[PDB]
Amino acid sequence: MPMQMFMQVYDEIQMFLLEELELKFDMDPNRVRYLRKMMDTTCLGGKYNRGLTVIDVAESLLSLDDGARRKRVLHDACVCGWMIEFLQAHYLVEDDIMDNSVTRRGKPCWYRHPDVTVQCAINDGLLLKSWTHMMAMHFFADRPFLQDLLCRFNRVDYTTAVGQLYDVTSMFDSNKLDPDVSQPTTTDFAEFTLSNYKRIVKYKTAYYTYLLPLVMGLIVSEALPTVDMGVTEELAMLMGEYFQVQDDVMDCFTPPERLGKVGTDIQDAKCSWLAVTFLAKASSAQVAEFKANYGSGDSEKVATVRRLYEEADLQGDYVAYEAAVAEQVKELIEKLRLCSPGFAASVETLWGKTYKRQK
Amino acid sequence: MPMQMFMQVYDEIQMFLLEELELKFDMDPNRVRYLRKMMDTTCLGGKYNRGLTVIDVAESLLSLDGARRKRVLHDACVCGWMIEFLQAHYLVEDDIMDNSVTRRGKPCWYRHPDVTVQCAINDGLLLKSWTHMMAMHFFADRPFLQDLLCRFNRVDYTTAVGQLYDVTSMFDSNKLDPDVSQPTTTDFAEFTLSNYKRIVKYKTAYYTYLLPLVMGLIVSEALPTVDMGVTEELAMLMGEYFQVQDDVMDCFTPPERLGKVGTDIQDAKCSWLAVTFLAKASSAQVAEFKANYGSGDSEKVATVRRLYEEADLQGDYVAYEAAVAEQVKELIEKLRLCSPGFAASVETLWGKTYKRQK
Ligand SMILES: Cc1cccnc1NC(P(=O)(O)O)P(=O)(O)O
Ligand SMILES: Cc1cccnc1NC(P(=O)(O)O)P(=O)(O)O
Ligand SMILES: [Mg+2]
Ligand SMILES: [Mg+2]
Ligand SMILES: [Mg+2]
Ligand SMILES: [Mg+2]
Ligand SMILES: [Mg+2]
Ligand SMILES: [Mg+2]
Repeated sequence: MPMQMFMQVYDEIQMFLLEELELKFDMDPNRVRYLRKMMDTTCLGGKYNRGLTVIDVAESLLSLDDGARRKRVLHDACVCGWMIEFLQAHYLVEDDIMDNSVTRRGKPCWYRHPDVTVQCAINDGLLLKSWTHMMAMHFFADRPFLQDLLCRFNRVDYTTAVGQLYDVTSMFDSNKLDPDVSQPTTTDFAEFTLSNYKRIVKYKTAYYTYLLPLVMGLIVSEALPTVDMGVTEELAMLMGEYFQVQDDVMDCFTPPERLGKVGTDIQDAKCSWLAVTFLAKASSAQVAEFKANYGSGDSEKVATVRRLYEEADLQGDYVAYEAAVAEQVKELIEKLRLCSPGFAASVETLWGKTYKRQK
Repeated sequence: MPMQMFMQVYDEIQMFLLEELELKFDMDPNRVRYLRKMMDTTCLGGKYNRGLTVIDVAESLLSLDGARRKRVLHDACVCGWMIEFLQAHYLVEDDIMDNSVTRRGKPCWYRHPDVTVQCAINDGLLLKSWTHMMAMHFFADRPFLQDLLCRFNRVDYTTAVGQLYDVTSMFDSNKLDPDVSQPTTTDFAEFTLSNYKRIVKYKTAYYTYLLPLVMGLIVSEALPTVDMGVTEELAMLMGEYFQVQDDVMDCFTPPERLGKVGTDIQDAKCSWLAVTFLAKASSAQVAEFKANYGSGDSEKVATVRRLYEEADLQGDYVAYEAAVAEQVKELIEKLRLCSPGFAASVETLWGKTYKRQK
């Protein structure tokens, strides 16, 4: 039922967008066709956890009529959800190019589609981000919360890009970070710290994936200040670290057929939670071997790293992390429940879609 | 001296942005230092035609204390930097997309020795995000904020649509199908003046010409005072002409006054020369062109160039420039009538544009 409406508003947004191109940007049928397929492939097919969370938070918070408010709040909530989903899609397009990924949810990455050029794809991602602004101005022009909704959505958008910078520079010794001088992979790996990993992940995932759907849902239902923000943020940061940690773990141990891609972070020499947790507990013998084998397509060198990760019980460390998170999450949600029982419950519902996710 | 304050506010903008990163986004001196270089390299060293035009429009309009002047002109330099940062964002992405080698005589951002393409794509995105950040900082209490950012974004969006037109313009559009490959078009039935006009209008004209005038107007609190249909006609014609000039220079300006060796031939770009050549050419000429366009072999590239040379494209260009100058003159008068002050600032903008050497 949340799914049924979400999906109608998708059609609504697409129609306004594609038509506005036809009417005011002199676009031809062919490019409109190009763009409708780009939009569908890039924005549809996922679980819509971010987008659906807005609707769910908005519904929860209604309690504070023909049902005319209800109809308007829930429709705004779907628009907002699509804003966050189109933001994800923009990033996905750019991130797959940047991470030189091959597939995503069983389909070739967008820039790997037979008829999509690498150059057109960069600009396709840019289109996605702009559509967020376009749809928002179309639906919300006469909303009092406009300026505040967009101010936060743009801060979150920026935080995610800062996060991407962290991620994409966490393999070179930062003291040697310099545009005007060539530089290779950190052969010492001394920056692969839990501390630095938590920073990468807070900024690249947690803000847009966990804080923004909560905050947007609150805004459209006009309940932003009914909620302890500090505790809400603690939650989002914590749920968002765990999610990313899950992404990292699944990237190594989850079979392609369930992951939607032949996972590569090892290959990519990525600063993952597995890398860093391994490096901190690991012996000198283990560490040298790992250094000898991380960041290489060779099937046996990446399977060495996998044996090492197993040897060192990273799977059990994960069970231990997940358990700490769950209790930290339980305690925070109850502090929320005191004054925000409707909201705590929608966060619960978000935690449910996250904790031990199959994805 | 408009340049002097323009650079002062750049520092202010910079200082707020980098300090917000260390204070609120847990950044370290190394990445901050990387981001200061990136911001400098990509945002400075140009002519600042877009940015300075905002200031000039706002100066031309503060008659219709003597310290509202101070505030309106400070607003106007922020706006100018929003538009230059917007440019810079697109140059970062465009040079990767267009696979270019230098810009203004340095290696393009993504060719810098220790910048990856991977990181440069995201650098581009940082640029765009900064336009929003700087604006919320200086303008949050300013009542024109919603209108300013609304149009700014519309122009951003039009620039990106134009880039789509540019980048899909060497393939037959009937066959645009994400799921099937298709090589460069062998018939160029769509290198037309028509299609050229559309690329250029959206990708250049709006952010380069309209947006600087529009933002100057908004911080002057004088937008409804001008004939927008006319202002728009002007920006579109002025913008088309500029890009025509960009295309011609790409082929005929010697790398060193240009600041790069040109890419439009080898990319098989729908340039103004390509479409103006194709429209007047014999069939022999068309076949020779067809055997040589979208190629890096340097004597095919000087064949193509000699085809253009020997089809008199400079007389065609001189006649276009004259017909553009003439229509510019007319439109500036229709606008001078009710908006005397604004016309002048549009005329100064045209003066920075008409037969530009730099
Ligand atoms: C697409 C994206 C946005 C923000 C954070 N991560 C993202 N991608 C993930 P992917 O979905 O695993 O590519 P990664 O960070 O592992 O490349
Ligand atoms: C960067 C850019 C933005 C808008 C229009 N043109 C741009 N670049 C130009 P360049 O500056 O000539 O690369 P082109 O259109 O020829 O690639
Ligand atoms: Mg990534
Ligand atoms: Mg990726
Ligand atoms: Mg991953
Ligand atoms: Mg280009
Ligand atoms: Mg270029
Ligand atoms: Mg050019």
